This record gives sequence, C-alpha cells and structure tokens, in this order.
Amino acid sequence: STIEEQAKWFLDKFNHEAEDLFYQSSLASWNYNTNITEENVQNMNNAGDKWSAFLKEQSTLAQMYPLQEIQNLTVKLQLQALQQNGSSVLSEDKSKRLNTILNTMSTIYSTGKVCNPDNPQECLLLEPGLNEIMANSLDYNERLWAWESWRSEVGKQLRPLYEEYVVLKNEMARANHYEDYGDYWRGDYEVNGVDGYDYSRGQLIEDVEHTFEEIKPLYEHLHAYVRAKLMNAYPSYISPIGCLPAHLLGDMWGRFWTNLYSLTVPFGQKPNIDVTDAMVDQAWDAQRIFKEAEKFFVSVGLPNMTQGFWEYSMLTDPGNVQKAVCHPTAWDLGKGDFRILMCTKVTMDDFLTAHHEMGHIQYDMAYAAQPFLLRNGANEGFHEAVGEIMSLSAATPKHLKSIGLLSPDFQEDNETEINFLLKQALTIVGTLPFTYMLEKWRWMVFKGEIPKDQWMKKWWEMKREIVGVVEPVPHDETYCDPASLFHVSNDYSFIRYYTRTLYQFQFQEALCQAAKHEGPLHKCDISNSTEAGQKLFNMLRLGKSEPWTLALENVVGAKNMNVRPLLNYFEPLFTWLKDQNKNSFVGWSTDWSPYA
Amino acid sequence: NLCPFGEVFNATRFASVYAWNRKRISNCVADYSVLYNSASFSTFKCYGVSPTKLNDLCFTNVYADSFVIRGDEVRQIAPGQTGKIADYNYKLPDDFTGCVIAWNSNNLDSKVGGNYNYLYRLFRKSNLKPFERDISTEIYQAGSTPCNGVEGFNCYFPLQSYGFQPTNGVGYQPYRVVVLSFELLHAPATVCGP
Ligand SMILES: *[C@@H]1O[C@H](CO)[C@@H](O)[C@H](O)[C@H]1NC(C)=O
Ligand SMILES: *[C@@H]1O[C@H](CO)[C@@H](O)[C@H](O)[C@H]1NC(C)=O
Ligand SMILES: *[C@@H]1O[C@H](CO)[C@@H](O)[C@H](O)[C@H]1NC(C)=O
Ligand SMILES: *[C@@H]1O[C@H](CO)[C@@H](O)[C@H](O)[C@H]1NC(C)=O
Ligand SMILES: *[C@@H]1O[C@H](CO)[C@@H](O)[C@H](O)[C@H]1NC(C)=O
Repeated sequence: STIEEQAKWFLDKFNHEAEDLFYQSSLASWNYNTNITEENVQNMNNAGDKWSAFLKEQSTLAQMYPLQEIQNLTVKLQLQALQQNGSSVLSEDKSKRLNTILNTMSTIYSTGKVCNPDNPQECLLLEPGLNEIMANSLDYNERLWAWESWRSEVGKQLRPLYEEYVVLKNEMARANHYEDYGDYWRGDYEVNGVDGYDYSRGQLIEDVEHTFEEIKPLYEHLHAYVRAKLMNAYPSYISPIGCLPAHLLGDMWGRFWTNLYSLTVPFGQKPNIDVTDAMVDQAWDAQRIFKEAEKFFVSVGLPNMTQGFWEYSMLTDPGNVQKAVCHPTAWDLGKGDFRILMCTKVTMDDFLTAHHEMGHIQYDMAYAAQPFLLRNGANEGFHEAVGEIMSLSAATPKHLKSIGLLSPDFQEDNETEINFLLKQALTIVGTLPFTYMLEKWRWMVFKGEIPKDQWMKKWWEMKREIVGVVEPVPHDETYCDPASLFHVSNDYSFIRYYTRTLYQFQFQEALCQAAKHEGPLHKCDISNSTEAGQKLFNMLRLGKSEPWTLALENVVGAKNMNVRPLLNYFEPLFTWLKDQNKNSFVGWSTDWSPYA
Repeated sequence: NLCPFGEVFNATRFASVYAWNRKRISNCVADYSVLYNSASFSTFKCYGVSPTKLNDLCFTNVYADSFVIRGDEVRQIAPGQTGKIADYNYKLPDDFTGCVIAWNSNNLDSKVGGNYNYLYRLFRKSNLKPFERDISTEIYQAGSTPCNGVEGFNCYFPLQSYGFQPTNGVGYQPYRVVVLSFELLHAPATVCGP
C-alpha cells in the first residue's frame, strides 16, 4: 500500500527480469571478446539493444516512486540507480552509429597490426608482438619504431572515430542530466541521501588535484633517479634536465615503469626481487599461476574459484585460431557465472595481475547475494583496489620465498628492501601522474575545452608538464595517441586507477592491523590471516549497499581518499631517493625534445 | 510387485513448481534403499523416518510430488522454511514425515540461449498452507490503483520464467525434486518394503 512497499515489489520484479537480460548480454559480449567476428558484433549489439530497451522501460517506472517517501536506504539506493534513462536516450540512428564506433575501436585495438619496413609480411599485433618489444627491448630505434608505428598506423584510424564518440557520448550524458560524459563518469563517486557522508561530483576533481600535489615530490625524485639511470642505458638520447622520451618507459605508453626495473635496480647483486626468471626455470605455466592466486585467497578464508570459472575462463591466448581481446578483465556475468579473460605469460607481471584480477572476482562473489542493482563495488576505485591490496602482499619477498620463488635461504637486507620498494614505486607511483594526466585531458575534451585542432597539441603539453614525459616524434592532429591505450578506445573511466591506488594503502593498513602485523607496511603479508580475510570480506559483501564514504570509514576510519598511507609505505625509498639524487638534476624542463 | 518410482524419477518432462505434479503410489513393494543408491542425489533428507527403516514399514499410500526449482531453492523444500518457493509455490507442513530428494538436472533442463518453460510464482497475497496448489494467473495488484488482468504500473503477471543456461552457476542451475509423503489410514497398508 505504501510507496516504499510498492517500490519493494517493483524491485522484486525488476531484479528477476533484469538478471536474465543482463546475463544474455554478458554471454554475447564474452563471445565477441574471446572470438572477434562480425557475427559476434551483431549478437552483442542485439543483446545490448534488448537490455537497454528493457532498462529504459523499467527506469521510466522506477522514476514514478518519489524518493522523498522512501526510508529504506537500500530501497532508495536501488531506485536512485534507475533515476536516469541511460544509453537509450539516443535515437535509433545515433545509437546504432555510437555502437558502430565502439565496435570498430575495440576491434582495431586488439586486431590491428603494424608491419615492418624491413619485412613486407611479418606482421605484429599490440599483444604479444609490440608489447614484447616495449617491455624487453633496450634498442632506442626498435622501441621508437613500435611506439610510433602503433600510433601512426592504428591511432590515426581511431582519430575520426574518437571525435564522433565524444559528440554522441556527451549528447547521451546531457540527456541523462549531466554536463558531459566526463561529469557522467565522475558520477560514480556521487553520494546524495546520507548526511555527513555526501560527496558531490565536483569534489572528486578537487580531491584528485589536492592529493596529487602531495605525490609530486616523491614522483619528482623517482623521475630524477630513473632519468639518471637511463642516461647510461641510452647514451646520447637522454637530456639530464628534460622529460623522459615516451618510448623508453617499459610499456607502449609508460602507464607503468615496471619493466625499467632491470635498468634502475638499486642493488643489482642482491637476490632478484623480480621472480620472472625463477618461475620460468620452475616450468610454471598459466594454470600454476592462477592456482597459486587461488591458494592465496583460500589462505585468508575466502572461497575457491567456482567450477565454471575454471571451465569457462580464457587464461591463455587461444592462438590465431580466433581473435581475442587479451587485456586482462574480470567478468561477473551474472547467475553465479564468474570468469577472467587474460592471455597469461610466465612473468611476475602476470603473476601479480592474476592475483589482482582474481581479487576482483572475489569481490564479485562476495556481493552476489546483494540485490541486482547493488551488485557492484562501493565505487569503481573500490572495485579496482581489492586485487591490488592482495598483490601488495603477494609481491613481498617473504611471500615469494614461501611459495618457492626465492631461495629458502634468502635473507632480507636494507638493500633488498630498497630494491623491493623501488620496483613497487616503478609500478605504483610511476602510474599516478600518467593516470591523472590522461583523465584530465579527457575531462577537458568532454567539457569542450580543447579545440579539435589542438587535441594532440594539448596532450603532449600535458605529458611534458604533469608527467615529465616527451614524445620522440612530433604528432599532427591526424594522430589520436590517447586512443592507442586500451581504456580510451574501449570506453572505460580511468580515474579509478588513481583513487584505487590511494585506497589500496588505506585498506592495507587496516588489513595488516587486523593481522597483528609486525613492523613497516611494506613487510606485511596478510597470507594465512583469516582475521584480515574477515575484515576484507565484510566490506566486500556490502557491494554498493552503503555509500563508499561510510564503507571506507568502516574499514579504515576515514570518509575520504587519503594519500598519507601511500606516502608512509614509500617513505624509506623516498629518503633514499633524495640522497641518491643529491648530485643529480631533480625536476624537468618541458622545452627539450628528442627531435629537433 | 515393484513400485513405479521410475515413472516419477526418470520422467522426461517435469512440472513447473507452481503447478507441481502428484502421483499416488499403492499396491506395490518399494525398496527405498535401492532407490537411495539409485543415483547420486544432491539431497536425500527424510524427516520422520530413515530410508533403511522404511523397508520394514508399510503405508496405505505414498504420494510423490515432483517439480523443478533452482539449486539455491532446494533448501526451501523442508518444514519451517520460507521464501518464494515455500510461500507461494510448494509448502511442506511443520509435522512432515517423508523424504525430500533432489538432483542436479542442468544436463536435461538447461538449454543454450536459455530454457524458459519452467515457471514459479513470484507474487501472492498470502502464503500457501501445506500441500496447497495455486495455478491461477490473475494480475497481482501491488498498488492503490485497481488493475485488470493487464500488466501495468503496480500490476504484475504473477508467474515468472526461470532461465536455465548450462553456463549458470550451480545455485542457478535446474534441480529436479521429488517429495514423498507416507500416509497411513485405517485401511490395509498396501505399500510395503521387502
Ligand atoms: C567464433 O565465431 C564463429 C561465428 O562468429 C563460430 O562459428 C566459431 O565456432 C567461433 N570459434 C570458436 C573457437 O568458438
Ligand atoms: C528494509 O530495510 C531493512 C533494514 O533497514 C532490511 O532488513 C529489509 O530487508 C529492507 N527491505 C527489504 C524488502 O529487503
Ligand atoms: C527516462 O526517464 C525519465 C525520468 O528521469 C522520464 O521522464 C522519461 O520519460 C524516460 N524516457 C522516456 C521513455 O521518455
Ligand atoms: C602459512 O603461510 C606460509 C607462507 O606464507 C605457508 O608456507 C604455510 O604452509 C601456511 N600455513 C598454514 C597452516 O596454512
Ligand atoms: C532410472 O534409469 C536408470 C537407467 O536405466 C535405472 O538404473 C534406475 O533404476 C532408474 N531409476 C528408478 C528410480 O527406477
């Protein structure tokens, strides 16, 4: 009779109906993503259409229950998620056109090939071919060729697509009552109905910038230490005061500097804290990697993977037998169906990535009993953080020693701890200016602040200014270098990787305090701690039933993102870098270019 | 004189749970332990009895109710349970003496693309009393505004399809259920063990 109980019954209907239409859309996308074909594009489009039409009719009905008369916070949150129409606010033609743009971009990204000047019919994809060069090559010209071919031959294809994607996505967002697509994306962090726990979309930008100010000195000094080491790695090619050339950073973009470890290792004669060589000798394969991640989670009291996960996941590249999207993704298809899609290799990079993606699955499994609309991370940063909390413990030398990837007589120095902290920084700290800069560029594009003829001009200015990275080839407005990264051409928010990285240390403090941990945070391994497992799981199982600000406070005792646990984790490395750099330039000038 | 349990347990098609089927069994010998090891049943719970003890009991009739539900819901086929299945579809009494038997039927009842022929009742104005059976199809009035056997705002067709895809998690997979009630009246006990 009352509105709240009418809404309860309406959600009852919706949850049951939604689950099968979502699941059929997930299966169709899975088919496309493991088997790129035009037939599978059209099935993904058909199931996506069916789901969006249903969502439009249902959200129209949900919006008839005034939220002003709803006491149940969980009933209010579910109805809040149905307050906008969504993707269906585009006409049939524009919606068809938008889909075509997204499918061409995603197909181009993981099937596009570049071919050699030297060889007319060798042909390399991004994955594995070009990524292998960008991760292992020590040759300036080989790395430059892969970095430039990718952007010249594939990025140019994406530029006109990306221009119209911006237009249609913004139109969609304005009809959903946002300013633009970027504002829409920042909505993931909005919290409205809860006194003292609210969070406006505008607050996120200020919190990202204010907290990034506190990360700059650590990054400046990591940057300076890397730049000094690269000078001997690439004689003639590195200015002592300039930005780093964009193609010398260890992957196709410099998103992480992890693969610079071999060049920048503080104490190279200590036992190797990178366990790649060790797992290759021990004949590890993808299966043993994912079995080891599974045993880690079971050690803290969380479940095994399901049978269907082991049966239906794609954990290695299927070959040229069929074309996959190799980028590691954790899938929650619905109805108890959980999968990872990943082209795993025998590297420490993929060992840690296996732990992090499985952590996301662990999260998905923990909130599966939540009603359909709250089956989600408390925000995108929470969902991106869980796995990284885990890999923080899975990466510790003590953990690697206990799974047999370090000698059973491996002994920890101040030197091995600095090695570990340096490698950790190359991944975790190196990505933060990368991540903030990429997303601010997109936010500026979305709000209409960069004329089309200055897209790439502003892109490279912001790389130089914020990131201290410089393009090795001048680039036209025929390029679209941001879209050469998976997340830009596959339409994913990116600031999740910024907020996640601050969260993961905030969480790790609280998990390690639950595990009664002895000493500094970077020596902590939550393995075998079911107390730590319990505190983590109790947050995981909430899904989005609580605002992320209250959810965060329940674990860590703070309502907001906070940079201090990250800075404290890296403090011993920060002290070391400052002493290492005392005879080196620190900071960068944006005027130097590799080209002239 | 063996009882025709095969007709029930090995039937090709099973009823939807909202329209559960009942077979009366009489004038025969039932080996309940032979039936116990007749397969691997995921659930085989007897409430006022034990299987090995049933083979020395006699009843005037046995009733075998059969239907399909998902795995998550097999726990509702027990006395004192609540939930959609127990409240609106199939209710066992509190004083139940009988056996609940279930097995995974994913390989028979799920279909690529989905099998949707199995229904359950999602809404009802009150709870079924034990062994009651509701096969009506009037539109459920969830609101003030009186509907009209027409779905609309606050008005829902009361039955829903399960959706069984072989890729579902085991909780979501189809399970076939057989409930046995043992009846003894003041009349010749015509269903006996060996
Ligand atoms: C890939 O898709 C085609 C149709 O798009 C299908 O016939 C084929 O069997 C699929 N390949 C694999 C390996 O599943
Ligand atoms: C309403 O909220 C209470 C707690 O406040 C919760 O137990 C209940 O399940 C909610 N309503 C429904 C239909 O779940
Ligand atoms: C989308 O939802 C809004 C409520 O915000 C509603 O006004 C509108 O009618 C819906 N779309 C359609 C079908 O017009
Ligand atoms: C505890 O974890 C260590 C490695 O961290 C492992 O060697 C050991 O077997 C575990 N012990 C138990 C009881 O799980
Ligand atoms: C069902 O069929 C199998 C195969 O013929 C048979 O062995 C089994 O006894 C049957 N079950 C019942 C309860 O009769």
